[PDB]
Amino acid sequence: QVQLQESGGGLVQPGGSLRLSCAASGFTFSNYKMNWVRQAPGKGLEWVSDISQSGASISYTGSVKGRFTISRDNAKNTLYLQMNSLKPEDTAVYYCARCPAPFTRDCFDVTSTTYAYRGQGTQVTVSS
Amino acid sequence: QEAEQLKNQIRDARKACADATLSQITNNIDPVGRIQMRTRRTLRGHLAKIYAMHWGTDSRLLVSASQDGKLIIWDSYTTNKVHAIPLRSSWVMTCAYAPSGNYVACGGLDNICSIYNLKTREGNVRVSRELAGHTGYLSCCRFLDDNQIVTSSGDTTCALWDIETGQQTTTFTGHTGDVMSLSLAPDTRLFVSGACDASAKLWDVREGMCRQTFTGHESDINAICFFPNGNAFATGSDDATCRLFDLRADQELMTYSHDNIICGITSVSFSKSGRLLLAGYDDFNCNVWDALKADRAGVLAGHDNRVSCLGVTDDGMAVATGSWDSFLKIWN
Amino acid sequence: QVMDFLFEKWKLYGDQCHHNLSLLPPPTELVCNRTFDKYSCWPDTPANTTANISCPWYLPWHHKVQHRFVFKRCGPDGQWVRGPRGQPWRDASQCQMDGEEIEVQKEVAKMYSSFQVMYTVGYSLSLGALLLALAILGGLSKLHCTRNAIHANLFASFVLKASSVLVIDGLLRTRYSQKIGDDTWLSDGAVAGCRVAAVFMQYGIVANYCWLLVEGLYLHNLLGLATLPERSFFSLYLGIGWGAPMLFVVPWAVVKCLFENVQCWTSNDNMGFWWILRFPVFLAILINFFIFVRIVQLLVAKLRARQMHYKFRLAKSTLTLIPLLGVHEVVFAFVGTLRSAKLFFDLFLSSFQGLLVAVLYCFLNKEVQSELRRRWHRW
Amino acid sequence: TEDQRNEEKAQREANKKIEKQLQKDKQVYRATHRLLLLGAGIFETKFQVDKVNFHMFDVGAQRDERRKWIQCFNDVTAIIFVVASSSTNRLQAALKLFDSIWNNKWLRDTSVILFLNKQDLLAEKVLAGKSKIEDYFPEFARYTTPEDATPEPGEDPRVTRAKYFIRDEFLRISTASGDGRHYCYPHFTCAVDTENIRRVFNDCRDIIQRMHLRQYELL
Amino acid sequence: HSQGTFTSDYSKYLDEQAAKEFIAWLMNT
Amino acid sequence: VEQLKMEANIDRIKVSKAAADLMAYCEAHAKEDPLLTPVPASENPFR
Repeated sequence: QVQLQESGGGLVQPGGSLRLSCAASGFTFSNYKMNWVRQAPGKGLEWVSDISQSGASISYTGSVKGRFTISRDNAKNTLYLQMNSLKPEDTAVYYCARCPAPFTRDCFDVTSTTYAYRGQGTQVTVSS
Repeated sequence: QEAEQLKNQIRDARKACADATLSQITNNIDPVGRIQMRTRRTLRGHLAKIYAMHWGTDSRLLVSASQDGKLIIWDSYTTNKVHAIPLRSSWVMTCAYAPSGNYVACGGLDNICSIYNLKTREGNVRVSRELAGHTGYLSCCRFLDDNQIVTSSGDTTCALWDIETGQQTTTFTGHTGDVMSLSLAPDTRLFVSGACDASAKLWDVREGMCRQTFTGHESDINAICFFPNGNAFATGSDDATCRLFDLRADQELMTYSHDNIICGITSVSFSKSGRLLLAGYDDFNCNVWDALKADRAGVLAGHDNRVSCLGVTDDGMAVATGSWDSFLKIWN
Repeated sequence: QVMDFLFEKWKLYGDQCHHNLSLLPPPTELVCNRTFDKYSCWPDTPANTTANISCPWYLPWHHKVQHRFVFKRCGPDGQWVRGPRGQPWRDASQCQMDGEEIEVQKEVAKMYSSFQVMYTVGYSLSLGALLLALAILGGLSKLHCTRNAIHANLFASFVLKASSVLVIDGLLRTRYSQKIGDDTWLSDGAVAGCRVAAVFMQYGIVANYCWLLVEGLYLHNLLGLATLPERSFFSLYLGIGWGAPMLFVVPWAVVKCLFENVQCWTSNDNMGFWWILRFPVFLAILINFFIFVRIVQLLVAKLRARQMHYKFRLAKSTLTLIPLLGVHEVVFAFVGTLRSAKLFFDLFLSSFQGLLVAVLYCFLNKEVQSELRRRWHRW
Repeated sequence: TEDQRNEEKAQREANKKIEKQLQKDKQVYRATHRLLLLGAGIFETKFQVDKVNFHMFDVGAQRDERRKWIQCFNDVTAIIFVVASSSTNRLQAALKLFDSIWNNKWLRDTSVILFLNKQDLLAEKVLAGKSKIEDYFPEFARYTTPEDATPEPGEDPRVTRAKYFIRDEFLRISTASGDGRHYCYPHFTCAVDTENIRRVFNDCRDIIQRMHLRQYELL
Repeated sequence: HSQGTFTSDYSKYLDEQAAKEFIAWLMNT
Repeated sequence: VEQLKMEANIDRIKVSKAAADLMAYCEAHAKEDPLLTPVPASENPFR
């Protein structure tokens, strides 16, 4: 069973910091790419960041580049996202996606349909 | 949701049952030994890549559908193209040969399953009925008989039809993601379906809902096939491993993986007795896993491109493998 | 040539000498008897007197100076410097080839033999590589596509040309590596073999250049077309490649047989029947060079844009295309010895063209490299 | 003997006529260029430019996820990829899809043409404020015109700067991992089926010529 | 096309050399 | 959601004896498989 539990999140004041943890169970975490996909209310899913197997081509979307960081621990089998300098429009629901192509750098994991390898996600909000 | 405790008890059930598995039951079983597979015939003649094939019940005529809008019916004994049906849609993903041989079904990217009548009163071939209703592409269709056909589409659905009227007699739904493979049990009353969710679902045609679910893979499932006994089935996914599930055990029984294979299985099929398990990979080969000891005992490397489909004759006297090089080979 | 003229002149002069000796009174009346050694035509002379014998002009080696008179000494009976054959042929022998022209004797033979043993071994290596190429390509799965089909059959054309050249080398040697010494004339049976070998080797040469033309035309048409070839044109190319030499080699052979019949057709005397055979080769070279410059003009465009950089690839592409199109001959036509160095270069390149094409278009490329790797992994 | 040879000869005649039909059909199958049209992430249109048949296949009746039904387009001569430069956040998704197509295991031998549609709409989108290209791509704020390439006359330097930024971003995505016969052909357009067929034909001709040159190892 | 010229020159060279052989044995005897 | 409900009540089958039965069937039908043991070319239509 490919399971991607997601923790962290919640309500954070603007300009603060937050940590998101993604625990993957049921597959060899050290063989797949990992992505974060955010969905703002009343908007479609958008890819945010992507990290390689051990981490050699780490990329972020232009909106949050330089403010969010991503890391992965294969031995602990977990994916971490550090969110810094939060902004109100950054409020969205975040999903930890494992696009399904081991040992390859190609994958299509942004679809809004019932994607099988995407976690339930967690909610992050920005107050006043 | 109240299903976390249900998953818990189902996992516990599988775990309680998971003792004294075939992996250590079959230590005493002697190995089958290396199997010499030689290309008996090469059924060249296709233009574009061969994308699907099926075997007739007579074990002589095999149908092969390619992407050039062509669906050939080769007599393998003499290597002769008995028919060459020009398809309306160039893109074709599946083809099935009816057990009686009257009809041949073709399903492509046009979201339409077309049934072709071969030996009707007129010598020329034509369409009997043109099934429609699926939204996504059709990935695999198989013939129950000359009356009803079961197909699996790319919109997470399967449809059991009646050809004479062209209506969805039953609609099996519950899968997540594209449904890729399709296999029919020997009794033609239950059928397994593999989808792009690392899950294989056993459905009953007479009921229409997910009778059973089997999950152990880690990526898209690309091929599936029942054991000849009908109490188990093998599944080949993109995880570069083959898993032999079990209907009665409700869980995984054995996995067919190797360290050096970094290629996803494209097709899988058993033998007549089920001792062998011929799986066509993406590394241009076709490996014969000993389905009782999970140790590879033969390689069929006659193709220079990826093997798309891999069929086994009903009598078990031959194995015919297609590929993306427009060349279909027969091995014995 | 020279042998036929010498033999005919010897026949036409020996009979005159015999008739002159019959006209002359007996040379046994206390006179020096004339010996019928079929060489010296000295008439009856006084016993033991050195008659002023003039060397005849029947020898072709005296075209520049056909006059040489020397005193020949004979015995009272006529026993000159003879004994068995002739110690010094009486006393007249300085009328043969002079030492001024001796530079072409026993000195150019060494360089001729060097060039021979160079180009024969080059042809042998070329044919071995081409046979290996046919073995690994013609008999394997890569046989139905037009490109490699034409490549393999052109390799066969190179094989035919090289085998014909080597075979005719052996024949020519055994026309003169058998001097019967006191020898009559050469065997008639070998003459027909020499002629058929010569015509076969000319056919091979013309076929090789014609198929270089065919390759150039096929490449140009393929690059000029906006899509894949709708029609193979393979039959047309095969016909224009095989029958076109037969449009020239057979006329050349019949003209040589009927008009300038000689001991072997390898020798050429009048350019009238040589240009009619050189013309297809020159036309093929010219058209192939035009195709080469067109393809270069196309290739520079494909590398001047849309690519990330590039002179190495352009230079490498040119060096891997000239031998296939065989357009290097035109460079020799445009071209420190004007003879020795030039010959060595041209013969070496011509001999090794087949070897280089075989090693370049059948072993180095990836479409055969991957296939060979897979076959070896299986085996 | 003959009681079987009769049907053997009948089957041989059927094989002969079917082989003749296949030979006739291959001459037009290899003479036509298959394409594929897909946007940011009718079924077939046949047209002709300079007596060359183009079968442009427009998917769109399928679902959204495309990791399974796109492999079938591996033999397509050129994949046409139309992207809307107006945007919400559509441009980043289109770029990610292009990256996935480029670095695909089976599609790495297939060339891609690009059509940056919604060209005129960007002129008003960069000022409306609903979806700011500068806001969504902060690196564009410090980015200027790459080279002295001549833009189309009668346009502001800002919009051509944005369009060239998008073009070079797509080119950077393309050229990062180049292994195969895949090539990227970028173009600027406003409306499809208007002089764009000429550009598609020229690019397809270039792709075919490059394919032949690679077959002869000349490139 | 210089190979034909080379082999014609070769043949002529062998012929003139055989002429030497002919006139040698003739003069000797 | 009903599919998960109606599959949690199916009978439980011992994996050990299920695998033993599968092995027994496989060895019983092995004589009828003309692919494990090579078949002489006399009765082999593919040659």
